[PDB]
Amino acid sequence: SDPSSINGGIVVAMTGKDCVAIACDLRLGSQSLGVSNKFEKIFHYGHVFLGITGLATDVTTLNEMFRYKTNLYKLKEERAIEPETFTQLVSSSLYERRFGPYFVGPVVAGINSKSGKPFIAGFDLIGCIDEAKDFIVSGTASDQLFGMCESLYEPNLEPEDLFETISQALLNAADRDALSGWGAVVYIIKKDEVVKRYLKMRQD
Amino acid sequence: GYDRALSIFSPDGHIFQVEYALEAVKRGTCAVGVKGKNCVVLGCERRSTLKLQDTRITPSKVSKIDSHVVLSFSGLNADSRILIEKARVEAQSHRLTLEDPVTVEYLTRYVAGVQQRYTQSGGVR
Amino acid sequence: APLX
Amino acid sequence: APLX
Amino acid sequence: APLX
Amino acid sequence: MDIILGIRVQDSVILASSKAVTRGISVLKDSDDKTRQLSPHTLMSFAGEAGDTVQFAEYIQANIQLYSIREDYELSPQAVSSFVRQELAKSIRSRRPYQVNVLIGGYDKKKNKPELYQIDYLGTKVELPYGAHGYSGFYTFSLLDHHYRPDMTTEEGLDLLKLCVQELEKRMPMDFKGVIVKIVDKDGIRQVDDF
Amino acid sequence: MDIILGIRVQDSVILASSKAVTRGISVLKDSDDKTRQLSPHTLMSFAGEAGDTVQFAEYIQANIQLYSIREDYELSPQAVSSFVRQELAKSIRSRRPYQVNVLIGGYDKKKNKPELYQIDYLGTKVELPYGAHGYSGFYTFSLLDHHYRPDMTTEEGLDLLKLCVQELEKRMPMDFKGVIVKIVDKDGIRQVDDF
Amino acid sequence: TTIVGVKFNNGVVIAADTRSTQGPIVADKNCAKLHRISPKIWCAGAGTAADTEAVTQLIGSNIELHSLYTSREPRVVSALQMLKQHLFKYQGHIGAYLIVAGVDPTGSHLFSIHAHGSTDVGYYLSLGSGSLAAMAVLESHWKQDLTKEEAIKLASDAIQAGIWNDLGSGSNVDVCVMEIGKDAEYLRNYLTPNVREEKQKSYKFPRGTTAVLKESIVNICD
Amino acid sequence: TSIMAVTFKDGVILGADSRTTTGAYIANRVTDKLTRVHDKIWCCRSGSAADTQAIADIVQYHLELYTSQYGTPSTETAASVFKELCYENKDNLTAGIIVAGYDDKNKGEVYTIPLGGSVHKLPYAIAGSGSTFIYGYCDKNFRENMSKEETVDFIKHSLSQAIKWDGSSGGVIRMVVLTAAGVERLIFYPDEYEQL
Amino acid sequence: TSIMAVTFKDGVILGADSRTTTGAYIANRVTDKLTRVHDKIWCCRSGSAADTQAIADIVQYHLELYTSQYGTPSTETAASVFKELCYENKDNLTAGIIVAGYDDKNKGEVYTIPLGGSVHKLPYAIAGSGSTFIYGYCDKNFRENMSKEETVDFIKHSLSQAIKWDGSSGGVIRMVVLTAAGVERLIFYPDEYEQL
Amino acid sequence: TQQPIVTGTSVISMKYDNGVIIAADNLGSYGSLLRFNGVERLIPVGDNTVVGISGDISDMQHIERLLKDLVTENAYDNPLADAEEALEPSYIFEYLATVMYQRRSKMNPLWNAIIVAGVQSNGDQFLRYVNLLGVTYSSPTLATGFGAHMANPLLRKVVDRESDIPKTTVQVAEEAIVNAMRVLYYRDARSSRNFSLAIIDKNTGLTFKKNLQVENMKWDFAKDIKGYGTQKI
Amino acid sequence: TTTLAFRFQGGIIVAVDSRATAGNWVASQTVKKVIEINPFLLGTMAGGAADCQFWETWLGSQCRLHELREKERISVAAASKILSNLVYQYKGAGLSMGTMICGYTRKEGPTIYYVDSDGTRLKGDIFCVGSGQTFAYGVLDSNYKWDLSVEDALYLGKRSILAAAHRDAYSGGSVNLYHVTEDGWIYHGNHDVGELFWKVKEEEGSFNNVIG
Amino acid sequence: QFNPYGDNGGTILGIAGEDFAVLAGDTRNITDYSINSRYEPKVFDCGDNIVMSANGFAADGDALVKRFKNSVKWYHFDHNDKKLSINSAARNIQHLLYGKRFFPYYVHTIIAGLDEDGKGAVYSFDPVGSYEREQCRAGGAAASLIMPFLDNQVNFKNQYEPGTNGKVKKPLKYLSVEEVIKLVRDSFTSATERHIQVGDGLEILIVTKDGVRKEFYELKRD
Ligand SMILES: [Cl-]
Ligand SMILES: [Cl-]
Ligand SMILES: [Mg+2]
Ligand SMILES: [Mg+2]
Ligand SMILES: [Mg+2]
Ligand SMILES: [Mg+2]
Repeated sequence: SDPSSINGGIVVAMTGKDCVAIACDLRLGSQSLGVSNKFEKIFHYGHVFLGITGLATDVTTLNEMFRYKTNLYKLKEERAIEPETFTQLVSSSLYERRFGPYFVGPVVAGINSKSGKPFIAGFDLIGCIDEAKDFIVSGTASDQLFGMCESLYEPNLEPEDLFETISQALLNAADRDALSGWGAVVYIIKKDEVVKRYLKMRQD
Repeated sequence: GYDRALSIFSPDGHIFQVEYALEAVKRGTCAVGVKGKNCVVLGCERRSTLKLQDTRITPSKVSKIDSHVVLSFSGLNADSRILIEKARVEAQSHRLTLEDPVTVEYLTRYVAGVQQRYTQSGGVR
Repeated sequence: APLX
Repeated sequence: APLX
Repeated sequence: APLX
Repeated sequence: MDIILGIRVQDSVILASSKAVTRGISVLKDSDDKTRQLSPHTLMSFAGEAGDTVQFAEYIQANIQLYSIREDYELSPQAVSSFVRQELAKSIRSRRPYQVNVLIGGYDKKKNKPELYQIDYLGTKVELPYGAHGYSGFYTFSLLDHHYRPDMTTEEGLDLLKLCVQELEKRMPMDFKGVIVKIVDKDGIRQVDDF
Repeated sequence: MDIILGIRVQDSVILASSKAVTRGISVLKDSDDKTRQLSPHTLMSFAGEAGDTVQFAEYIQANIQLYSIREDYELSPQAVSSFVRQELAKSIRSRRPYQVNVLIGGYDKKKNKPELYQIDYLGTKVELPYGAHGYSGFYTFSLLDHHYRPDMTTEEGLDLLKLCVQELEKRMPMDFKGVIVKIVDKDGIRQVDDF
Repeated sequence: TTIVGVKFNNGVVIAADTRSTQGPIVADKNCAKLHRISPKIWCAGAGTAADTEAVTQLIGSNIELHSLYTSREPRVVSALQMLKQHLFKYQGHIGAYLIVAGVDPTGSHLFSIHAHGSTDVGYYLSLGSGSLAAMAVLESHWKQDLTKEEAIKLASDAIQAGIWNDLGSGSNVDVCVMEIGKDAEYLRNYLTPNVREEKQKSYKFPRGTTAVLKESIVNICD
Repeated sequence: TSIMAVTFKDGVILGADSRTTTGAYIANRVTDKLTRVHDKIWCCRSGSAADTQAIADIVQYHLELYTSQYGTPSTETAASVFKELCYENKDNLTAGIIVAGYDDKNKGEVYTIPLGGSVHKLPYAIAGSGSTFIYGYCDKNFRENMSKEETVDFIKHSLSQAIKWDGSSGGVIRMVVLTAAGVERLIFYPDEYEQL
Repeated sequence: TSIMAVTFKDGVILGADSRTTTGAYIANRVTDKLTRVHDKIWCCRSGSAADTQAIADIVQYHLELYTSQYGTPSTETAASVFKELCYENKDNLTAGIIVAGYDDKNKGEVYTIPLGGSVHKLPYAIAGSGSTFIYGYCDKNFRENMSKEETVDFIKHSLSQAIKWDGSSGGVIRMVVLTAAGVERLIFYPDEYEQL
Repeated sequence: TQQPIVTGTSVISMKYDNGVIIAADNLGSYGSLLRFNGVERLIPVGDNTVVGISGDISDMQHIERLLKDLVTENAYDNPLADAEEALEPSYIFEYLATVMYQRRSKMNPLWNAIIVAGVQSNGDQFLRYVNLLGVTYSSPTLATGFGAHMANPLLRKVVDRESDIPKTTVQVAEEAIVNAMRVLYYRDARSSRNFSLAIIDKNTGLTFKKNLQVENMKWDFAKDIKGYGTQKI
Repeated sequence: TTTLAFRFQGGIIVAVDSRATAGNWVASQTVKKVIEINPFLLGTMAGGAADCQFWETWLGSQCRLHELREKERISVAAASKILSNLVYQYKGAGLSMGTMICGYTRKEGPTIYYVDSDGTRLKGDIFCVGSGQTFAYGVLDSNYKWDLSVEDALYLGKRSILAAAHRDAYSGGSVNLYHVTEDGWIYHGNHDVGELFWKVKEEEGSFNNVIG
Repeated sequence: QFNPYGDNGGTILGIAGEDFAVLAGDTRNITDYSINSRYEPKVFDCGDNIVMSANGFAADGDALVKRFKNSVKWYHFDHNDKKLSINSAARNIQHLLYGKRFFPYYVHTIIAGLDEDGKGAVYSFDPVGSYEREQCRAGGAAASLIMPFLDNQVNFKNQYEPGTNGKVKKPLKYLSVEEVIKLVRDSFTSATERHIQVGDGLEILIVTKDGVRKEFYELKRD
């Protein structure tokens, strides 16, 4: 009965040269029982990408909430929300539920359309913003992801190379976690093109 | 506890207490065992200086250790009861742990081992 | 119990 | 917590 | 002490 | 309550639900129908805490029927499942949450496709080819992983379902008194009387 | 373990014991014989804590068999039941007590009478015309109070027993996978293979 | 966390380390623990990270509105009063432990605030898990009438004591100097004594190492 | 804490140690526990630092508003406002407060308010964890109508012993003198009071 | 309990109240807490009545057997036997004991043995629940090499205050004087010591 | 299973070029009551070892008796008891470490944290720690209780690694120890002003200093501190 | 864990996974969960790793002492009962074991005994033990026949472990197969689930839930 | 209530080559958030070309190593100075650990050396005596960080031959002692960055047929 580890799952984000990458596993379970291998944890509002780990009901709820809020934002602002702004919105919304929080570990990723700067950020379940030049990790195999990323990561990787690094970070981390795996997805994000790749991994 | 070594070696290499125990066997009533092609027969002598006996209740010379094994003896009658009792207990203990009755060789090996132990234990004959 |  |  |  | 199963095949969704209602050391009923029709082409089965199950099911039923009358239109299975999920998601942070797990089987008339949704009491929604709640999954899922194919007929789905019930009747500790089976397809909802 | 029943009729004692062995959410076995022959005309059925049941039953079996060999004589059912009671009475104040409940069915050859004894894990002995342990009694006792007669035949006893099993199969929450039935009479112990 | 505050001649200086931890794991190796409440009032925060950020922003927002309303530059005692009354109301459930420092028309000030709402005044203060290591240094080397350059040295030395000796603290030293009559100078990564050494090997994979099942172009446009 | 207030011929004097504790760690060794609620009405704070600060601030606010409407409040009035807060919120407060003030009519007065929120008017009062060790000493040595110098010595010697035996008390001995002449602050350092 | 022992010029004096408590009920108002373990080695008992009685009886037995073989035991020896019992059985005992004796070589000696079973040789010792209230008073008033009359007054005044403030202490003040001259018992009643 | 009653606080120590220094205050606390003031918590063993003990004082006095008995036992049938076969610091430590671990393993610990400081026969500095759990470790600086949090940081500024030991004199080392004791008096609520200090040097031997006091304290700045925030007067 | 063993026309199949877990941490993927008690006897390991490993090796020493003393191979019944009587002595102390003693002898023929730490001892034809037992049972029960070929039976045991490895989070790594015959036990290789899953998916057409 | 266990942190790592084996471990010893020692070794040469480390609760760790070293000594006395093989040592250690099954040694034990064919061998144990031979094992506080990295770099997991459609794996090969030490050093520097209980120093014991060699490297001290 620990809300953050009932369903399982992981998300990782990385920066490269004029690009960003965000990746997640596909597992959704009920403790030991694997239930779904199609449960994607990454969503996007315009060009801003959000990954969410933790309690699956809250993952779904928050996606619906941030779709709601970014749609109203766009109608009133007459422009798409940027990653820096969206990061603040996520932080505010989570802290609003300070003493009854959503049991999640969100991760923002994207490129600012005006400046062209790659951006990533992470949060705890109550809104604390964790900004990083290199990488953000989240989920039931976060320890494993921290270990993989810290060793494998180098700065200014090209999109094609960055794909290999983030993929290997996620895969090998997921295989040391019982509650993560069962498939994986990787998003490679450039200034005005986004590629989505499903990875082949062991299915146990 | 009484500790005295009663069974000991003598200069000529004999253990007199074991040899004197054989003399008690020589005094006992005769017992014979013959095995055929599909059976074994145990015969036993009963001395006839005892008339007015009650053969219904008098201890029989041949004793069942289990339903498939028997034991007869020659020598001290009181001593034999102790061996028979231990043998019967081991027979049931074997069935309980191995889930199979004892072999005749195993049962013999147990009884003999008890007899041997009493030849080099302190305070016993 | 009795104390002192 | 701080006590006095 | 892991389980199996 | 206890056993609810669901299988989505080529042209239909099949729900199977146990008939037993047990309270203490007594089976009070052996013919209980653990399902409600939400709309002509949408069926919901349920299991969980006593009282909460039926109260929740009928509340959802009333709301979907209200929507149907207001708009003179049938909500899609996807739309119904999202509504149901949100109600459970609200419930989990209430003073006293609905402890109810559901399967929603529906046939989308606009897409001409069967759809099976699995939603637990936390508001955890997933679309699946086959689904279960409770301890049922621990036997059926592995069985369906092996024997299930996406292009199966309704008759093939029913045989696949018989195989699951047989396994549950063999290895489950409790007597659940068989199952009521219902099919959802283009022509609506009907019950299999001989199972 | 779970269901053990006993019925004493005119000329015999009938014991019925459930075949299921359940551990967790899995029925590990559906053909388990929950009984041991203590002597040619004495049978003991048992139920309770896993491990303790068989360990206790076999320990008693060994002791009665030892007695039989020593005296070349069969102990009466009354004598065996008293020995068993004392062992359980010792056990209840031990460091770790045997959590085992038993029925002892025997035919006394000296009296030419069947005898049924009910002993629980505390060492509570009673001689009864019919007996049960656990939740089984809550259904069967009232049924037997009505239909039981002291002059019944073995065949009438078996039909009376069928009526009890049918009631348990209807109202009990758990699937106990039927029963093994054994009869104890003047000619010894035999098993009914088709029940 | 290790945070300190030190008063000097014509103002005050605060400093902090830059490690944030979830359990034994270092989540962020270079977070910013120095917060701005107003231009010349700065805050160092320890404890629950979300609480310190949220409470500093809320009071910082209300201080700005108050400054506009009164046509006056905000005072440190106002930020102190608003923070303590907010924290007291929540009975310690908002886990914000703060060192507040700044300059205003009244002069230069240095305070600490605990989660339950108690405040303290001092010429030198330390909070966080490395406060004992820091306070040991402060108690050894502090004196009356410190210069600007002496106070910065003392403050950063106190943070270093925490960095090296406290497992909860690490990485870099941030500093902010608030002097009377001058603009406050925020010195981000004033010291960086924990640079990662060159790795022994490059783990850049040959392209094609990762097995792939499906590819697809994602539509981000309207 | 170790705190006390003592009435004398010319008025009243408040006394306190300067230690703040978080566990066995001294969070503040130069704390000021003698706090102004009005010009010549002060209080000694013991118990929770947060609770006693919050109370003192509210009382100061009440007495400032009192003064704006009805002029200078009596020491009894100040004690009443403290009581009202301590009594009505007894379940959520850990505050042992001594209220002391100087009127011209009533001269020096001391009111002690323990945990429950009861009020007790006394010639002198002692409170805090360290007070336990000086009940004997203070009872034997206190006299009514003492001089300023005698009262200062009485408080100095008393808190010196309280500090010596109580691990939760220490630092400097602060004092506040309340008379017709005005408000005087005194401080005494370890090197003086330890070797008394 | 309130108990103490004080060394002086001619030897040592033990002092105690006479109150035994079962809750708030006074089970015995005339208790004797000053206890002989040898001719001129006595002890003050505090804590559990049962535990301290059982210990004292065992010590008396040990010292009687010691005397039969090796002659008169030292006060240090008696304290050691107490310690051994209190230390080794610390988990099951609630006994705060002060040991006091008179040798001709060593004169008056006082050893205090708190709950843990540690031993502390001191010029004077105070113990029991009521001692807390007189740490200040006793520290300020104790002098070494006092006369018999001065030491009696010191103990009388000290226990008087302890009794005044401690609800768990009261009744009469018993004392036992240990000198070369012999063993003298003293008693002091409420009407005398209350109005000191 | 125990609970400590009468307790002693921090013991602090460090290595220098020719030997080791160790110190501890003279207080025996009884909860919050500062009960006993004449308690010696440094105990010399021979002329080459000093054992500093914190925690339960009744258990400390037991350990005193064990060390006392160890000296007696070592002298038995030993013509070289005051020479080659004298008790080394390493022997004394291993004995205590054995006892501490055995007692924790019987769920009846000696409720203490112990630091054994000394000089070996070959001139090597010895400094090692052991506690109620039987945990042992060595370092250029070692401290118990609050000393671990406040003293170690200060002592590590002088001797941060092994190579700093030859560069540290007895004058500099003692100055750091005395400074650390002052900081502990400022900040530890169960500390006293009075303390003992011992130096074990490979040339000048064992120097035991009693009745030392913390001095040169800074308190004057307290007069300027008024109120807890907004208070002017 | 997931372990199984079943009896059939050609003897006994024994199949196990190879995963060890400390909570949600995957400790190992290469654990030997079949203990080679002796060339004729196999023990399976589920529950406490140490408990199983220690006491089943110990069991092997007791079986060796039996054949030295009795000049004859121990029976499967007697071997299983040594273990069950041992754990029963420890009952309540906190041992955790779910084992299966499998072997072939002349007098008994192919025999399987289930033995666990609360003292249960059961003779039976089919058993699945472990946190993924239910997943293994499903495939095994719905596909078992006494007349299975040695080839087919080997696959079913392998396929059953794979089913559990896939669904149970605490089962995985690789499959270890054994065949037990009169002549003794024969090892049938270590099969990594990494490659085995995709191989089975493609060739069998099963596992449609998974993104291919 | 008295708690007989504690956590002394630190992390260890064992890798086996073709004709060699390494057992590495950091030299930091901790309790809670404090550092006890920056250099307290916990990897030991036990004789007979066996190196050992028992990480977790240090008191239990030292006791176990002490008992095993003593076991090696008596093995010589009782069996005519016969060399204790690594497999025999492993089985012996199981009985040492399981002997305290109901009051366990709170340690993860790893030993390394050469098998009887001269090939590199690493054995790893759970607290109660379950053991297994492996090419690769990380233990202790940062095991979760290091282990998945080794799976990827030593055993080449999730790595496929470029251009082969993820059909053919990258094939396993033995690593040289130079390559292994690179992986050890990078593993520990990464663990030092992200785990607070890991740092100060790294000590590596290398075992070949010639004997046991040592290497030491500095780690970050924050
Ligand atoms: Cl304050
Ligand atoms: Cl008494
Ligand atoms: Mg996985
Ligand atoms: Mg799995
Ligand atoms: Mg003090
Ligand atoms: Mg580190």
